Amino acid sequence: TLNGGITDMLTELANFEKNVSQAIHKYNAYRKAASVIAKYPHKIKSGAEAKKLPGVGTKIAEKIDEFLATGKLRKLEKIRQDDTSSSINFLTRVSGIGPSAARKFVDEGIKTLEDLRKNEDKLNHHQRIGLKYFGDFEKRIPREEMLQMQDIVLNEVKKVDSEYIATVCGSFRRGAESSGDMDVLLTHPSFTSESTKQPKLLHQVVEQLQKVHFITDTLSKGETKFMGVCQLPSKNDEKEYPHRRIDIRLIPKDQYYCGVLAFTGSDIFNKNMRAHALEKGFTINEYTIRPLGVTGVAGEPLPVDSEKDIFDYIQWKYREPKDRSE
DNA sequence: CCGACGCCGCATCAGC
DNA sequence: GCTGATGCGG
DNA sequence: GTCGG
Ligand SMILES: Nc1ccn([C@H]2C[C@H](O)[C@@H](COP(=O)(O)OP(=O)(O)OP(=O)(O)O)O2)c(=O)n1
Ligand SMILES: Nc1ccn([C@H]2C[C@H](O)[C@@H](COP(=O)(O)OP(=O)(O)OP(=O)(O)O)O2)c(=O)n1
Ligand SMILES: [Cl-]
Ligand SMILES: [Cl-]
Ligand SMILES: [Cl-]
Ligand SMILES: [Cl-]
Ligand SMILES: [Cl-]
Ligand SMILES: [Mn+2]
Ligand SMILES: [Mn+2]
Ligand SMILES: [Mn+2]
Ligand SMILES: [Mn+2]
Ligand SMILES: [Mn+2]
Ligand SMILES: [Mn+2]
Ligand code: NA
Ligand code: NA
Repeated sequence: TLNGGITDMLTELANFEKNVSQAIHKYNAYRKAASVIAKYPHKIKSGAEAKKLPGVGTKIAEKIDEFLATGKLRKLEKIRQDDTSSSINFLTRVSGIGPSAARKFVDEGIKTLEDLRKNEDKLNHHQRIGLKYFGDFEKRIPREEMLQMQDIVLNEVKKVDSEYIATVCGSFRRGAESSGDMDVLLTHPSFTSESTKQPKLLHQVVEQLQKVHFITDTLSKGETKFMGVCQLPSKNDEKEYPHRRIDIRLIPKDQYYCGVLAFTGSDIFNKNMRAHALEKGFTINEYTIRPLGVTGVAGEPLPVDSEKDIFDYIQWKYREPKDRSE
């Protein structure tokens, strides 16, 4: 964390552009800068040194010189003082409340935790649970807990059908010592790109995990994606573990490698890797890598038998999960 | 200068 | 009910 | 906000 100050500043500026400005390319540009800088192995001494890094331009170079000189950025100190931006920024911390709803709420005079609690009736279901577990979701998860959760999820899934396979991805799979939540990839022989030979596949699982009281709430749910909440069982007399976010994603067993690549991330690594795909004339999603015809129209799925195969196509050497934390 | 900027599932709305 | 646009978070 | 072209 050589340049933690700079990257925090950029992160806050990113958050501002997303939540208040609703300027999603500014959001992403700052996030990119922040990530590149974050990986850089020297304590930055100037804007010009930063500006040697792809993603950092003049505007960010200026901001970094202002920061390294004073320890602050006047532009941030301002936004912090703006009640509206401050309120929009806070409200967006609730899962389900984006920039739009946030601006909505602040417009009706809803702009604090207390205001939200007294107005549950004005929140959709997702927003309701985000609020319910607000504090809980702020907490991080130590790996040792992720290892316990992993154990419960996996064995409960074997109890449903021995042919289910479940791979924990996200930061956990990247070897992080703490995760902000749990991401589960789920595959079953009876579900491939060529057929859905069984319905309920995901439901069957969410139910088992509900039966055993692991999963406690649901934010959203369709045939292949479940978004909700879970909680480790706590021993006799011990205070309960916090409530955690969980995501479960069912994908075609034959498309696992693109899936496992996708859900491992990081989000920024995926944006970076996919953009270099377009530059190299391919397109990648959670299901396939496919070539881009002269027109820009995608072609048929290329054969993939490994995470490595995917890197090959777009001429990148293989990067371990642990080295994908961007 | 210019246009592009990763790509997708589910919830909710508008319009028919 | 459907279908598409939009929000929201992955 | 940045960068390839
Ligand atoms: N949720 C999962 C997880 C794994 N597999 C599969 C496809 C693979 O070919 C294989 C791999 O076994 P591993 O558990 O060791 O997972 P890896 O993908 O890392 O191994 P490999 O790259 O050798 O396939 O089992 C699957 O179908 N669904
Ligand atoms: N804009 C995004 C956000 C997320 N993801 C992906 C890659 C991620 O790694 C995964 C999980 O999303 P998370 O928000 O859970 O991110 P992480 O697991 O990487 O981090 P955290 O430790 O906070 O959970 O899905 C993505 O493709 N694009
Ligand atoms: Cl923008
Ligand atoms: Cl500051
Ligand atoms: Cl796993
Ligand atoms: Cl596809
Ligand atoms: Cl690794
Ligand atoms: Mn995660
Ligand atoms: Mn998170
Ligand atoms: Mn997640
Ligand atoms: Mn709780
Ligand atoms: Mn571009
Ligand atoms: Mn240029
Ligand atoms: Na640069
Ligand atoms: Na939010």
